Amino acid sequence: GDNGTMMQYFEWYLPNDGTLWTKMGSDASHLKSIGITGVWFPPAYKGQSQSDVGYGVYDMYDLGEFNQKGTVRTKYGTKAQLQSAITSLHNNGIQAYGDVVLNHRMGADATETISAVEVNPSNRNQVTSGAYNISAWTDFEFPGRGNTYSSFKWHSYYFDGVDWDQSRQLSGKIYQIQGKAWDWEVDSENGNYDYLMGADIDYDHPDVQTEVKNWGKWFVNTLNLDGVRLDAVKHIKFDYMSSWLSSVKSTTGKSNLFAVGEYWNTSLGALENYENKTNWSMSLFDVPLHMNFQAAANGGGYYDMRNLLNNTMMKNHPIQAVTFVDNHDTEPGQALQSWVSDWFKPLAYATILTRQEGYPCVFYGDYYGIPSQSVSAKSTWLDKQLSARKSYAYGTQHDYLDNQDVIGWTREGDSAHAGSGLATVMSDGPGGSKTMYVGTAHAGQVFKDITGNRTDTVTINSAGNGTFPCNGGSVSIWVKQ
Ligand SMILES: OC[C@H]1O[C@H](OC[C@H]2O[C@H](O[C@H]3[C@H](O)[C@@H](O)[C@@H](O)O[C@@H]3CO)[C@H](O)[C@@H](O)[C@@H]2O)[C@H](O)[C@@H](O)[C@@H]1O
Ligand SMILES: OC[C@H]1O[C@H](O[C@H]2[C@H](O)[C@@H](O)[C@@H](O)O[C@@H]2CO)[C@H](O)[C@@H](O)[C@@H]1O
Ligand SMILES: OC[C@H]1O[C@H](O)[C@H](O)[C@@H](O)[C@@H]1O
Ligand SMILES: OC[C@H]1O[C@H](O)[C@H](O)[C@@H](O)[C@@H]1O
Ligand SMILES: [Ca+2]
Ligand SMILES: [Ca+2]
Ligand SMILES: [Ca+2]
Ligand code: NA
Repeated sequence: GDNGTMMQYFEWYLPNDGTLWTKMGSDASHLKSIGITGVWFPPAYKGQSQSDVGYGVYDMYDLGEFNQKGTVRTKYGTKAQLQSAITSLHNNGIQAYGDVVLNHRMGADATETISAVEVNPSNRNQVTSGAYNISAWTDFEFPGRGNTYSSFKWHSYYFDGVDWDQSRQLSGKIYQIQGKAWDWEVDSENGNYDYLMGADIDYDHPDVQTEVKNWGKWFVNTLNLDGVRLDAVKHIKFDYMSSWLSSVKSTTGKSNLFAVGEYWNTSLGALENYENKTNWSMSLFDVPLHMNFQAAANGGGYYDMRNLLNNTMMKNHPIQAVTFVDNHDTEPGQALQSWVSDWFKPLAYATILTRQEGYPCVFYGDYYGIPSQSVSAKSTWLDKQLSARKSYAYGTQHDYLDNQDVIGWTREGDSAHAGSGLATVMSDGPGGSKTMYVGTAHAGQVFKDITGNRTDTVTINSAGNGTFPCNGGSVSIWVKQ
């Protein structure tokens, strides 16, 4: 067993040129050489416009195959182009995880007149008006697809709520459809966080429950997926999501189907809750670790690096942790902007890539850069960290998370991977050394900094210890020369 490494193969500000699937296909053998074992690709189905990033879901049966919303292709390309890309990933032994967006729909084909009440955006449980008629965007007819793959049409009675009355056109409102209840169990911020945006799917209605589990089967079968990435799980009835996932595993026979959910909450408690209510059947993005990386990045050297891993899925539930530094939602100008500055980013990526805890995820925005926000590509130095992970980050780990500035850990090596073993050392502050145990096995061997940040070498004494230096505000990853 080789280490596993995910890559989010998109960012928010990609150009709308229908080329991402093409590119992903080409990149397959390159991704294999740098140690990517799995690729998370963005919502592949038709959004409300050609340029939609994917979260403005229109038709989940249109993988850029049908002419709807004025385009055949999605922002990313055609069903044909996606299938070639997935084949190419598979030919290079890389897993394909599809982004699955179940919370809502938008770009309804027409309005329906329906009775609804206003609820309080701070407390969706509290009603704030009498019933009355609104013009709600709840009619999904799918005219360019007709009945190919599914004749299921969405109407008002399949949604719990909307944020727009077309007849009166008012901001700041959340409408609950008459005789509907916000689903449960959901995140309890705003009393009930079932409603986020668009037309909120009612996961109480059992026609919806069995249609969405069919969609699941069709999606995973049609693209031959190894896994799913689940958008907005905090806003979706936990029991249904737990059964949605075991239904798809069962109906497809992919019973080892990988699943990671976006539960966006800075509190480990909330995440633990979601895991408990879903039988630990899926992993979660380590959002608390991301927040810690940001705090250290903005600490100007004064963050207490001993606390870097506190209150994280990485430390506390490593088998269900998907670790990340930044994503499409945290990048500059997006909704959860919490960017990790350039100087700290290598310390963060060294943390998720050289430690035994977590399934780490490399951001496309980091690897290839974000031109629209003047972010350099980090590919040159990331390649060296990914080399460390692929070929050296193996065997017993020893942790030295024991100073405000300088911290480190070692990996002894396993016999399965030749020459394997490393010592990672990093400082949020001035440069220094740590004496750490890499194993008596390595005695007399000479270590180099695979990052290139330092040109000196460390000789391992016969007790199996080295004294490993790093630069100020940098990281060095030491391996057998
Ligand atoms: O119209 C609704 C909303 O849309 C965007 O929000 C995007 C993100 O919403 C969720 O995250 C919320 C957190 O769960 C709350 O803790 C708090 O921090 O607020 C954010 C949203 O502002 C969701 O879980 C993420 O996947 C979404 O991308 C807009 O930016 C909001 O201003 C709108 O209210
Ligand atoms: O008729 C124009 C356009 O109106 C809507 O766009 C809304 C959106 O739905 C609301 O959720 C909110 O953000 O205000 C926007 C203001 O323009 C419709 O949803 C859309 O289908 C329609 O074409
Ligand atoms: O954390 C487990 C993951 O590790 C690796 O990428 C495997 O290839 C994948 O199947 C597994 O789901
Ligand atoms: O906190 C609000 C919640 O209280 C209870 O748990 C109800 O069962 C649920 O339907 C409601 O929204
Ligand atoms: Ca409901
Ligand atoms: Ca919802
Ligand atoms: Ca410090
Ligand atoms: Na709902």
